[PDB]
Amino acid sequence: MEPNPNRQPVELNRTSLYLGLLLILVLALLFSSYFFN
Amino acid sequence: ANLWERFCNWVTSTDNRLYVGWFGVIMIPTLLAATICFVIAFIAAPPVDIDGIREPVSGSLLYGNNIITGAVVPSSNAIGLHFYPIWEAASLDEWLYNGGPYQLIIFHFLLGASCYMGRQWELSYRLGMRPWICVAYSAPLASAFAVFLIYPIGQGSFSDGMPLGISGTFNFMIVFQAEHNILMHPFHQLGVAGVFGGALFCAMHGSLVTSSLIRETTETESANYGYKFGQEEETYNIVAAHGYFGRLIFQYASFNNSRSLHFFLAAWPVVGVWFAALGISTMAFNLNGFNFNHSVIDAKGNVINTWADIINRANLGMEVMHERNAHNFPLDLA
Amino acid sequence: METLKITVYIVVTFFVLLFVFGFLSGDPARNPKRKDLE
Amino acid sequence: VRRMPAFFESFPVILTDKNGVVKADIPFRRAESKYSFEQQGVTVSFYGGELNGQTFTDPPTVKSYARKAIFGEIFEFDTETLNSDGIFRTSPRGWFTFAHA
Amino acid sequence: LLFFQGFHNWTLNPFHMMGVAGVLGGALLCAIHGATVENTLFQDGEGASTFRAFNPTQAEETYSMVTANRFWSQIFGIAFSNKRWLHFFMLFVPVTGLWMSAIGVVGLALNLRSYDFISQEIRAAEDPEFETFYTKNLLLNEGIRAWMAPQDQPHENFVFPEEVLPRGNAL
Amino acid sequence: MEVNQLGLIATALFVLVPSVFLIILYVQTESQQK
Amino acid sequence: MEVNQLGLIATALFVLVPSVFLIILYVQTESQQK
Amino acid sequence: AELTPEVLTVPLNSEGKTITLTEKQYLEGKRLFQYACASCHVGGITKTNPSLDLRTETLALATPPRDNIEGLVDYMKNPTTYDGEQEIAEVHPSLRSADIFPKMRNLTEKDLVAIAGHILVEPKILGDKWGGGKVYY
Amino acid sequence: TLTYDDIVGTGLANKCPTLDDTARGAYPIDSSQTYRIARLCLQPTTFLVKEEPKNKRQEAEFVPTKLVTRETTSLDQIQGELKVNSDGSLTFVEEDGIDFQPVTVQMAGGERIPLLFTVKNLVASTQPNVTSITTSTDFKGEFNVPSYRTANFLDPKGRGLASGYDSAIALPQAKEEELARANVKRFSLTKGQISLNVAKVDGRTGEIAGTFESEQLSDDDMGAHEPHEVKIQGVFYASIEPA
Amino acid sequence: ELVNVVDEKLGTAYGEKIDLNNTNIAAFIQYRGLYPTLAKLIVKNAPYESVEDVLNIPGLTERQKQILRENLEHFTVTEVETALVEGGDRYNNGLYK
Amino acid sequence: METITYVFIFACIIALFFFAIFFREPPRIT
Amino acid sequence: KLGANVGSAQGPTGLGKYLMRSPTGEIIFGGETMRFWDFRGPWLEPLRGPNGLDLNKIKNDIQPWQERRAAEYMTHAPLGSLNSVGGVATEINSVNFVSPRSWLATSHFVLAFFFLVGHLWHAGRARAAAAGFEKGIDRESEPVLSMPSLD
Ligand code: CLA
Ligand code: CLA
Ligand code: CLA
Ligand SMILES: CCCCCCCCCCCCCCCC(=O)OC[C@H](CO[C@@H]1O[C@H](CS(=O)(=O)O)[C@@H](O)[C@H](O)[C@H]1O)OC(=O)CCCCCCCCCCCCCCC
Ligand SMILES: CCCCCCCCCCCCCCCC(=O)OC[C@H](COP(=O)(O)OC[C@@H](O)CO)OC(=O)CCCCCCCCCCCCCCC
Ligand SMILES: CCCCCCCCCCCCCCCC(=O)OC[C@H](COP(=O)(O)OC[C@@H](O)CO)OC(=O)CCCCCCCCCCCCCCC
Ligand SMILES: CCCCCCCCCCCCCCCC(=O)OC[C@H](COP(=O)(O)OC[C@@H](O)CO)OC(=O)CCCCCCCCCCCCCCC
Ligand code: HEM
Ligand SMILES: CCCCCCCCCCCCO[C@@H]1O[C@H](CO)[C@@H](O[C@H]2O[C@H](CO)[C@@H](O)[C@H](O)[C@H]2O)[C@H](O)[C@H]1O
Ligand SMILES: CCCCCCCCCCCCO[C@@H]1O[C@H](CO)[C@@H](O[C@H]2O[C@H](CO)[C@@H](O)[C@H](O)[C@H]2O)[C@H](O)[C@H]1O
Ligand SMILES: CCCCCCCS[C@@H]1O[C@H](CO)[C@@H](O)[C@H](O)[C@H]1O
Ligand SMILES: CCCCCCCS[C@@H]1O[C@H](CO)[C@@H](O)[C@H](O)[C@H]1O
Ligand code: OEY
Ligand SMILES: [Ca+2]
Ligand SMILES: [Ca+2]
Ligand SMILES: [Cl-]
Ligand SMILES: [Cl-]
Ligand SMILES: [Cl-]
Ligand SMILES: [Fe+2]
Repeated sequence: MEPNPNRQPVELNRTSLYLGLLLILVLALLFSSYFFN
Repeated sequence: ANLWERFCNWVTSTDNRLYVGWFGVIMIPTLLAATICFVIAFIAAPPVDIDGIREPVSGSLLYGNNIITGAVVPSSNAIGLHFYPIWEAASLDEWLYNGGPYQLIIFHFLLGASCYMGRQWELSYRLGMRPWICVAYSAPLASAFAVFLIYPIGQGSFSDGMPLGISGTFNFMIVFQAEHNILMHPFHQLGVAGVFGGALFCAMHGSLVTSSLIRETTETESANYGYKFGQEEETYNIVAAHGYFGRLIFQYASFNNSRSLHFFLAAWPVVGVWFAALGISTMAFNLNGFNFNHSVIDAKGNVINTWADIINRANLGMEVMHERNAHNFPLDLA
Repeated sequence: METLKITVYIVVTFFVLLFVFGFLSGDPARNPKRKDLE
Repeated sequence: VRRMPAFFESFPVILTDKNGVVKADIPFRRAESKYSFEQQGVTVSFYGGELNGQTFTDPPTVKSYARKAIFGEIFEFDTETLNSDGIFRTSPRGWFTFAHA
Repeated sequence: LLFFQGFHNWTLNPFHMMGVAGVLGGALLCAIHGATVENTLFQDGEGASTFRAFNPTQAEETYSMVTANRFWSQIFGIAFSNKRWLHFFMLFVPVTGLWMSAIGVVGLALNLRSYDFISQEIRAAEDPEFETFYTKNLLLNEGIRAWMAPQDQPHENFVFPEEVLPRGNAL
Repeated sequence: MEVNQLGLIATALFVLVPSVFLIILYVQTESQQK
Repeated sequence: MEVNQLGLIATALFVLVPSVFLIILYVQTESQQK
Repeated sequence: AELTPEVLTVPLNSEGKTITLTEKQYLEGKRLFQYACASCHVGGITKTNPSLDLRTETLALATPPRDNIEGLVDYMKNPTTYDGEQEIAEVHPSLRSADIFPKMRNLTEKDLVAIAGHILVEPKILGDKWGGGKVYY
Repeated sequence: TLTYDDIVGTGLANKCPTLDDTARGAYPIDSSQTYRIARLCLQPTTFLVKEEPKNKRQEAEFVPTKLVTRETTSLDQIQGELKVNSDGSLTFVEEDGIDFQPVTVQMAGGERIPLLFTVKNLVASTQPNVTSITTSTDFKGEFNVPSYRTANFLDPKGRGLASGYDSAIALPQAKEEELARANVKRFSLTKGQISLNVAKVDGRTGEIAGTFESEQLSDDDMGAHEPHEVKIQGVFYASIEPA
Repeated sequence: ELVNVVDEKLGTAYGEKIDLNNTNIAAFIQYRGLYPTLAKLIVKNAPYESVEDVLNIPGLTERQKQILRENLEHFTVTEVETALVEGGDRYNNGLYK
Repeated sequence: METITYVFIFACIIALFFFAIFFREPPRIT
Repeated sequence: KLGANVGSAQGPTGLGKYLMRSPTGEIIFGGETMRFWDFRGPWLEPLRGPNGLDLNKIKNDIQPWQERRAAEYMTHAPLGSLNSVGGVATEINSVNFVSPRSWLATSHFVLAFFFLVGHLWHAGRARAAAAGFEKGIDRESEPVLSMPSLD
């Protein structure tokens, strides 16, 4: 099949990885008490 | 080129991602029906009176089973070998209570797999290949026929057909051993020689060819990149492989001819499994394994047990316990 | 149930007919070599 | 009471005299039973522990304690605290041996 | 074999199951590979017996990997395309199977069995209408143990009076 | 304590799914041609 | 039924951790040049 | 152990007299039992009525007593119910019903004797196995 | 005048004989002659199960159910004494026959109700002064309902009453009190009531037919749970003849 | 409260002798002259308030009355147990060898 | 939740069949 | 004979111990043999009436020869070992018997199966021989190489 010209590479730099993991982990630390109830 | 012509060209086309073919025109719908009914029954079917004694057995996930205990349960002993399609029942509820799903699934499956075999022939012919792959497949297929159709015919009921589940398969095996002593039957023994042997030779061929791959790669890449799909040259040193194997045993137990070797690889498990299938299919008519119960007697007449007699004691355990509420008379004649 | 039965019969007869007339439609010639196989 | 060997997940209840002759049991089939606790008037008396000095004569209780007797010495258990299911589990001796083999 | 069924419920053990999959899968690979090579052979001689048309020192593959790949891709949906991977996999499956079965047996040395499903037992104990193939098989096992143990384990001096032997109706 | 029994799987997936999303994006970014 | 209460999280992590390991490896492979 | 004269010695009648069988007698008895009886009586039980067996104590409590040679020979000529009340030649193999049970047709007095001897000697050898059924296999 | 081969597989074997619309006469009863029922047949057409409400003070209704055990439900070849009592009434005393059928019906939502549909040991009498059996005649009486399973029956863990384990062996160290009701099998024996309403009489042949309604308890799984109340409605056939 | 009535009956004379009111008919093979004729008559005309009531079965021969008298000592009677007499179990109780 | 787990895993396996067949890396001849 | 009323004897499951109904109503033998109610034979057919087995004929009309024959057949069931030990697999040595029906059925199943295999063998081979590739694929004209890629 002919290649799609709309494709683009995706990026996540290391700082974004760290920020994202902080957000996820802290949101988890916050919400877990409520999930356990 | 009218519509029928184009249709035939498409059905028999060598360009479809999955070959359809005329065998496929039967295979596809029957296999779809069998699969769909199977998944639904395995998930949600209510319990089934397998032995026709109003003692329903639960097979589905929603009714208390896991993957290991679950089964689609064989149809009721009260039905026997009677044809029980949905439309013979007064309702779907009746149909389910009596194990109708089992009959629908195994009949569609047997038809479908038969056509699958046919289809292997068919595509081999469209591609200019030699024809006998399908003959290799006749061995597992014959086995399926043995446990789903022939044994029920021999014993007079689909309720004795192998259940469509893991633990159900074990149940089938144990009861089979109780009633036919299949371990002492030479056809089952040949079957074992076939699958043990198949496994052995599988590992053997695999490891020898692997062991004589010609060096085409470095240490930091997979040896497999050393072979390119469609390449004309053989990817390993069959002379080296042969040399190894001949020194391991002696020079002449080894196959230097790859065609004979590969034929042997096909023939050993296919024939072994053919005999396994024939084992089940003849024990279907109660020609059972060897019976050496009390075969050794001393000078007075005391029985001197052999391992055959211990096997007999285990078989007795199985016999007396199986289908504990189903027998009213002293002999289990089917 | 009567409707289900008739339906399944029609379906089955259909596919079986496809099979039989299909294999009757010059099938020996549908191979990549010799076709004059009659 | 005949003791349960390790091999057996379940074991019958059979009582013999000192010489090993069968004197009582719990029958599976009742119709031709000769050794039932009721027929043989089996009683159980306790010495030591919580039931010291006590004797039981009603067949259900005698049978219950016999059932326990196939496990060796008989103990009172708290099964509610951990919601215990009544099914034997191995010790760290077992688990260690397994992992390391 | 029968002992391991009756006492260990060995068929229920996922390690035995992996063993079975490796062995039967091995036999399957042996058969299917053999047949495939024998049915995608190049015509390399005039004989109707095709075995003579092979030479050990030949450089050429004796069968068509390309035709084999098309065939299995169209029949089964997927196919080998790498011969080296094919043969390594043929090593890998039965070898891995046997190794798993060995692990299970090591468990059985300690009676560390896959004997029961506790949920099944709790339900069945409370509910005399609940039946599955699993509980049916346990009844078979109980039969095996009772009827086979006196002669099979003579050193135990088992005496099981007739009345304690587990038996279904009539049999 | 009589906590909610789904709490554990809830917290575990809540952490793991998006974290894994990020790790996948990061690793495939690193491996792109420098 | 009275199933083991850790069966769910055990099964979930059994699937997810190695599946995710593989997805990471695969995607960073595709994103490499050539 | 061996098949001694003492093992081969069995009651001849209700009055206490014994007969001592030859090894040949015992073996022919086994063979005739297999030929004409084992289809129902294998191992000393009775497949078409398991309540009645071929144990010696059972035969002894039969009417008339069947726990001796003459009693058994008589049975094989004119079988009765356990209580002696009904002649059952019509549904049980005997010289009397050899027209409908043809495997009895060429049986001689000596043959009946030898069979009777097998039935009395066999439990002396096998013990509880004789008439014991599968429990004792 | 049908044969077995006319009948086999049709479903007709589970149906009771019928009488024409012409059979509306009267069968004379001679007080001096002795009588018997040579054949009583009962063909259930409907199985109703009384619901079990939650508030226990609401009127409970009998609801329709789906038969799931096929055409295996009818009682037949039942025979017995037909007594002529002091007051002119008749009394049928059941003596023998295929006088029971296990039946499983299914309730809306899936619940299955097994029952032992039966008229075992039926005794049933008419009104007084039945000089001739007519379409105004009826029979009311009672019968026995023994346990749906008999004593040898083993549950899926091998427990039973006259046989089987007496304990939950898969739970060797569980407490037994909470399992008593499942471990200790019990044999039910209760009563059922039935009315036979004569709709048709052939006075020449002494044949009668009509409708019945019977009430009885269902399976209780040998004391593991409470039975349900069941109401069975159908048709009956009977051949009266002087013994 | 919950009691297995069969086990319970094993602690009565039903576990010591032939109960004319409950025991399965095969038991009558234990003593000379009782099976099948008298066994049938006895099981058919049960239950009995006492063992000697067995002597009053209609149609008994004088010889049969004698034999019965010889065996009264091996007999007992207890209350009819539904679980032992339903299902035609006195004639066939599911036990063979 | 056990049933949901079993069925989930199964469903994923079928999905995988779909991708492994129709979205396989195409074999190419050199 | 012992006094049982076999029409009314409830078996342990709730079905009749001796007699029950087929799924379409006919009166048939109970126990496992419920599967075999389609059986017909000259020794049993006199006991049969319009609705199946007839309770009255059973009570009154069973002849000695019928009992004989039923007993003979019950004890010559087609079950037996390969070394001709008669009966079920757990039976002890004593009877030398395997039914002719077992010998004939098994032998001809094996023969029929292998002949199905022979059919596939010679059918496929005849197709490939008539088409010209039974000896293999021609290297210089390999059909798959002139077909478009599947993907
Ligand atoms: C390939 C298509 C196909 C085939 C071959 C079958 C086959 C079957 N179906 Mg299935 N089914 C299918 C698709 C198919 N099905 C589809 C798409 C659906 C969804 C609607 C179903 C839904 C379904 C249900 C709900 C049931 C079945 C059942 C059955 C079984 C009974 C069929 C029957 O009684 O017809 C009989 C047909 C006739 C009497 C007329 C046939 C006319 C032709 C000309 C006769 C030729 C036949 C002869 C042998 C020659 C063969 C050719 C040979 C030379 C190669 C049979 C196994 C039943 C079952 O499983 O019972 C257990 C059942 O209950 N099917
Ligand atoms: C579908 C059917 C099936 C299949 C395919 C299997 C497969 C297997 N079973 Mg299982 N089994 C089954 C059903 C099945 N089983 C059932 C229903 C039960 C009842 C519960 C069992 C009970 C059972 C037990 C008790 C055991 C197995 C074991 C095995 C494994 C044995 C592998 C082997 O080759 O050992 C063969 C032996 C070897 C490979 C050792 C080396 C042998 C040397 C090299 C031989 C040298 C020979 C030498 C030249 C001498 C020859 C002389 C000549 C005269 C003979 C294999 C995975 C075994 C296992 O799990 O082991 C870990 C095992 O112990 N099974
Ligand atoms: C239809 C074929 C057939 C059948 C059903 C029978 C049946 C019987 N024969 Mg007869 N017989 C046959 C053919 C047959 N025979 C042949 C071909 C011969 C010449 C050898 C004989 C000569 C013969 C004699 C001398 C005697 C019998 C006897 C018997 C009886 C006992 C059988 C026995 O114990 O075997 C034992 C079981 C075996 C030997 C099993 C053999 C397993 C085979 C080899 C498997 C083969 C499968 C397949 C063909 C292999 C294909 C290979 C594959 C790679 C393609 C039985 C009634 C006996 C009897 O009782 O007579 C009164 C007896 O004394 N037969
Ligand atoms: C509750 C019950 C509900 C069930 C409902 C199920 C009905 C589904 C009908 C949906 C119709 C569309 C689906 C097509 C998808 C597809 O496969 O196309 C894939 C290709 C592409 O089509 C090719 O496509 C080409 C172009 S195009 O892409 O179509 O435009 C075209 O030129 C060419 O002819 C064509 O072959 O089609 C083919 O290769 C030929 C047909 C293959 C048929 C496969 C059936 C498999 C049966 C398996 C049975 C066992 C199942 C269990 C196994 C887990
Ligand atoms: C049911 C189906 C479930 C599907 C699961 C889907 C999961 C997806 C989860 C996405 C998470 C996104 C994380 C992106 C994280 C991230 O990439 O940030 C950095 C990013 C920088 O973007 P740039 O434009 O610089 O792009 C650089 C690229 O490398 C990014 O791809 O900014 C944003 O993404 C915008 C949102 C910022 C939000 C950041 C907040 C961080 C603050 C810390 C808070 C915690 C501490 C508080 C203490 C009080
Ligand atoms: C003839 C006996 C039938 C059973 C064995 C048949 C061997 C082939 C069956 C396996 C098929 C596998 C899938 C097809 C695999 C495949 O495609 O094979 C192909 C292979 C080679 O084919 P060719 O075309 O070169 O030769 C076959 C014909 O074309 C004739 O030249 O076939 C053979 O070698 C046939 C040889 C049979 C000669 C007789 C064999 C005797 C075997 C004896 C076994 C007895 C064992 C008893 C128990 C111990
Ligand atoms: C009518 C159509 C019938 C087809 C039905 C569906 C077929 C499904 C076939 C498997 C698809 C998934 C393949 C994944 C894996 C995959 O994509 O294979 C791809 C792989 C391609 O091999 P190549 O030689 O091209 O790969 C070489 C190099 O790429 C390796 O580095 O094929 C194999 O390795 C064959 C051996 C595995 C064969 C495994 C078969 C498994 C059967 C099912 C087992 C699970 C059953 C669970 C039941 C709940
Ligand atoms: C073979 C010739 C043969 C002999 C010998 C034999 C003996 C026998 C005896 C001694 C009895 C009485 C047992 C006792 O008193 O305890 C007896 C009873 C029965 N048998 Fe028999 N028998 C021989 C052959 C056969 C055969 C072939 C059958 C099967 C058809 C058969 C069956 C029976 C039956 C039934 C009884 C019990 C009869 C009754 O009391 O009603 N026998 N046998
Ligand atoms: C038991 C029933 C007995 C009934 C009597 C027997 C009569 C049998 C008659 C069979 C008729 C077969 O008729 C057959 O039809 C198909 C479809 O058009 C033809 O097929 C032909 O046309 C199609 C469509 O253009 C082409 O794709 C094909 O290549 C070509 O061969 C066959 O060449 C023809 O021979
Ligand atoms: C259970 C929860 C799990 C969550 C899973 C989430 C899945 C996320 C999938 C992300 C897909 C990544 O998509 C991937 O992008 C890279 C670039 O970024 C592409 O890579 C492409 O670009 C790069 C850079 O120009 C080139 O070097 C490369 O040769 C080219 O193919 C891959 O071809 C594509 O596969
Ligand atoms: C009639 C019942 C008599 C009571 C005696 C029972 C045996 S002892 C009993 O065993 C239980 C395990 O089964 C323990 O949980 C419990 O602590 C203990 O009291
Ligand atoms: C795609 C849906 C197919 C699955 C349908 C399952 C059967 S339907 C199911 O049946 C149960 C028992 O009768 C009822 O309890 C339940 O309420 C009902 O939903
Ligand atoms: O083995 Mn045993 O034998 Ca063939 O039937 Mn008789 O009991 Mn039952 O129906 Mn499944 O199972
Ligand atoms: Ca608890
Ligand atoms: Ca009226
Ligand atoms: Cl079972
Ligand atoms: Cl039976
Ligand atoms: Cl005894
Ligand atoms: Fe190879």
